[PDB]
Amino acid sequence: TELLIRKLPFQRLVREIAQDFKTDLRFQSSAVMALQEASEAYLVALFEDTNLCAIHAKRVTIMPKDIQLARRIRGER
Amino acid sequence: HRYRPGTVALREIRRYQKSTELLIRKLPFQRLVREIAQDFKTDLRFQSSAVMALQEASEAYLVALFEDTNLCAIHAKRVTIMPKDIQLARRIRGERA
Amino acid sequence: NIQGITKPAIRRLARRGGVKRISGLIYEETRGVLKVFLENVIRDAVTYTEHAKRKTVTAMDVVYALKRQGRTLYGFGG
Amino acid sequence: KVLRDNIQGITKPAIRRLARRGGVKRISGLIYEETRGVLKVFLENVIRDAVTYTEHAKRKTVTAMDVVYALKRQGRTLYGFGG
Amino acid sequence: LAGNAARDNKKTRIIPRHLQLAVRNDEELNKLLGRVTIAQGGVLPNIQSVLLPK
DNA sequence: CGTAAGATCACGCGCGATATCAGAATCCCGGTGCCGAGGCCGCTCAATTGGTCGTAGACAGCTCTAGCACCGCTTAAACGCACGTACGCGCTGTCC
DNA sequence: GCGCGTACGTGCGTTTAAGCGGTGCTAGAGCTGTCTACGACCAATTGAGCGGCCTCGGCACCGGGATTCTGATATCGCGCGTGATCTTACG
Repeated sequence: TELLIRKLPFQRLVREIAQDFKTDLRFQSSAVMALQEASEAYLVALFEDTNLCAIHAKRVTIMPKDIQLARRIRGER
Repeated sequence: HRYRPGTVALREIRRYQKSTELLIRKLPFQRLVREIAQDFKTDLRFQSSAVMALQEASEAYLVALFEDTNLCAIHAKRVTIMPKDIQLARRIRGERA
Repeated sequence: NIQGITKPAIRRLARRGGVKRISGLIYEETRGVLKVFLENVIRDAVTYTEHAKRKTVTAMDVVYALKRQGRTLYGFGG
Repeated sequence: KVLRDNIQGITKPAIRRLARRGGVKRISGLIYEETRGVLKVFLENVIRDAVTYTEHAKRKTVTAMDVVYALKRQGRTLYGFGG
Repeated sequence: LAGNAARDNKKTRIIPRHLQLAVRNDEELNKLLGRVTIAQGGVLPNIQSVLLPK
């Protein structure tokens, strides 16, 4: 169940992301941790749906159109 | 003469997408709703407006599901929707397990 | 009863959904899916009506039911 | 210090492991940039909601409850950090 | 936007189809009403490329 | 002179685009009726203000603890190349 | 199903910034004391939206006329295949 994304690059990415909405923002380490948990659960679910899409194409390798199809069916944009 | 297969289907697609009237004749749908409701509680009465709302919601949901099914079928290099397409779309949606 | 949802009505719904070619087993699958959807929505609507101590399932009960299922509908006194 | 191109901090092996936990066996080449974009969009939305919550809170620090609230908003409720 | 659509459809009184066209055509309004079905609203005209005749 | 190999023109055969007929689609227009939209009048029922009370909120000051930064150390993690092998793409036969 | 092109896995080699610890500085959050603005409510007042009832019309419908669009066929054009005539080489 241990995290797969490495902690420091994720923290730097999130800091940049938040900076672009508003500058001079600080983070509780627990908040960053919760963000990482949510991100990992989300993309693991997305990869599951992608694999389901790829099998539906009589394929074994997931391809970008598979995630596009999954996110369209999910109602995401 | 004869129209080649697949052309009249496109004509109906154009026809029905420009119109909004319900595509299920009312009375069979009303009887189906009444049968389904009977299993939950007996001697029940329905407002026509409630039944109309049920039909609108059901038809819109079915149209959206058919859209997703067609997209899934196209993803499989296919043109015909087949039950696995509906199953996959419902699964990704999360309504079916 | 459930078969009252005719095969051609399903074709019309799919045509409005943009489908060109349809399979035979589709129609039965759609009947099942519609059955499930109506079961859930009507179950919630009945739950509401029972809680209302009324023998008439009303439109607002239906609207609240679709609101619960995240399928909000407009045009019936939202 | 300025921050730039941190989206590439999500290395290929990380995404590969993540897909492995998703049951994926074979992965195409261009997938990785698309996972970067999808993660980018998801982070954009969640952090937007969290930043707005902090702004109402009149605080200069994002707190965990802000993240939890934002996730609950996205229909993505999370347990294990309060709320 | 609904009056705009009604003018496009050459109608003086707004009918729900105009509302559906206005909401779905507009990306932001469509996103706002993402989980809303408008009665007698119908769908936008949209045919997939591969389904078109060659 | 006479026969055999090669280039070019004339004639014949085969594949693709674009002129025409023809039934089904679609749009426009003369003329009528309507149920829904729009406006006026009555009526309740709703909004507003004189004036009061506790209540919540704003503000200021004292306390300090995790937040931030750097340095050194250690090392698990990341990137480039040989290759060959199963996967991806394309053509083809069959019949559902 | 068959045939062919190839993307990337494992392994190896190489390189590096991510975690631990160790130190050091510290920002605004959190917790007491002061001070004050305001909304519910009650009386009393006043006025506007809803409904009933009239009046009116934009479009459906009918019917007819006019303009468009696939399916079929055939000609023009281009490309390939064959025989006749002119040319060259050999006997």
